[PDB]
Amino acid sequence: SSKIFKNCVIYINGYTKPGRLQLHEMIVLHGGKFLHYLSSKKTVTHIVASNLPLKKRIEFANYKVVSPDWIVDSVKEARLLPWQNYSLTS
Repeated sequence: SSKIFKNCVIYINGYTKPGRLQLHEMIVLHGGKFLHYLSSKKTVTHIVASNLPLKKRIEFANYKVVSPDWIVDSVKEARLLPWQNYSLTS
């Protein structure tokens, strides 16, 4: 229980470790929200993914795209870590 991820709406794209359900639980337990699908950029704040194929680099251009480590390490540190430190792209 915390509010680390308050004001975060996360969408997880593709395979991740930890897995989707485990990350969703961590997000909800620590104050955030998640989406099952991404119909628009209206509310999502961060995309979580292990890697980006070219087509995904295009689709998620101008999105904050970070590794699942961002969720894990933030929970472990009891503090929201800078998303840039976990960005998949420069």
